[PDB]
Amino acid sequence: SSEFEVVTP
Amino acid sequence: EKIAIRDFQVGDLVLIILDERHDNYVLFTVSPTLYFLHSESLPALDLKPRRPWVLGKVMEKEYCQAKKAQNRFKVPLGTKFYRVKAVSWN
Ligand SMILES: [Mg+2]
Repeated sequence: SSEFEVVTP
Repeated sequence: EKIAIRDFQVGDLVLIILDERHDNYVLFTVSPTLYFLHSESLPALDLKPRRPWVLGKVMEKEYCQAKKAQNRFKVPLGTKFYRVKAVSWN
């Protein structure tokens, strides 16, 4: 969803 | 039968536990970071969306950031957490 996005550590 | 407890890597035997505060399954960990079990993994581990814990093998992990206040993980806005896919030990 638009709940959460993938992000780089 | 030995389990990783932080810095989870692909291949780690892990302990997957029900977390009712976040109403999801998470990896048992001593780190404060949240490692949510990826929902795709539930049937592979025979968990429905009540079993208290299961052993799994980590197979994939994903670093995420909540972008709205109410979310399926019950974590505050902006929180950063992992999503992990795991299969059955044996
Ligand atoms: Mg564990």
